[PDB]
Amino acid sequence: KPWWEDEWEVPRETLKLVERLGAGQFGEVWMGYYNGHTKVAVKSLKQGSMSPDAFLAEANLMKQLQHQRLVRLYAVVTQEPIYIITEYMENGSLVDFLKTPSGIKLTINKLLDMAAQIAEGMAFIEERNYIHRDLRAANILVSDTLSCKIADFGLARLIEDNEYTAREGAKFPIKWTAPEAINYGTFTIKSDVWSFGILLTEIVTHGRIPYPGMTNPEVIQNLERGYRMVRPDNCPEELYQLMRLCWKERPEDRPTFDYLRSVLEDFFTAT
Ligand SMILES: COc1cc(Nc2nc(N[C@@H]3CCCC[C@@H]3N)cnc2C(N)=O)cc(OC)c1
Repeated sequence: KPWWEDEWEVPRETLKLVERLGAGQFGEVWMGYYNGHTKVAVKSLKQGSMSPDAFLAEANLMKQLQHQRLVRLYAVVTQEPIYIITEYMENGSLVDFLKTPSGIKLTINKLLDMAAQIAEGMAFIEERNYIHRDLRAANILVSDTLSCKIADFGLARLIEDNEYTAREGAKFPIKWTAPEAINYGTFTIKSDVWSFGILLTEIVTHGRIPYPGMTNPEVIQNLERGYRMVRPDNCPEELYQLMRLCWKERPEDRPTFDYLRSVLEDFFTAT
């Protein structure tokens, strides 16, 4: 729909940007208010840094992926500087939250609760025939009620035929990305499952970097030998064995997100 018919378009005047939360090569992210009263996150595109069509692609995707467990598109402003406005998440990124005094005090019960919320959002993505491709604790956001939502849909894609193949100069975070995606550029929902196992290590270590004391070449080398990440300190063995299922060698042998959600809810209620 053109901007004058798009239900998501709002006049820029409806927005007041209050506090800058981040800034990077491609723009800034602010906390602001819509129509005086409603707190929102506003992402602005730095003109020239990247295509406006490329920037807005993220918003268009979020229009197709609406669920309680996913950060919700609020609005767009499609005149320069282009804004994407989203649901504000008061405790920020999970990777950051788990290091704060509140995050530090969480019991394993609550960490298992949050893991299940994340699996629940990923089960919706899976059911809709999407993949995320950037699943990691930096891209989970936390609410003021300590519930978690999936965020950052820039790499997210509709799957037509089970798999998306990236450019052959395309580069991904080695520690979080499935071998088949690093090696062949081939991504499926089973690649997100691998990433989810790595995300579980970040939850249990309160946001530590995966594969402690290893470089990327060393991670690749160990994986090809058949090793997986060493048991993190204070990780319940049940949770470690669930991670190992996510890291099965064949993508098709890895579990579904619906299964993962089910198991983690059982771990939670039993703790
Ligand atoms: C200081 O970082 C905070 C961020 C947010 N919130 C958000 N940050 C988003 N990106 C940031 C970019 C730079 C890196 C941090 C974030 N990922 C994206 N979206 C939201 C959102 N929908 O709320 C809330 C906060 O309150 C405690 C602190």
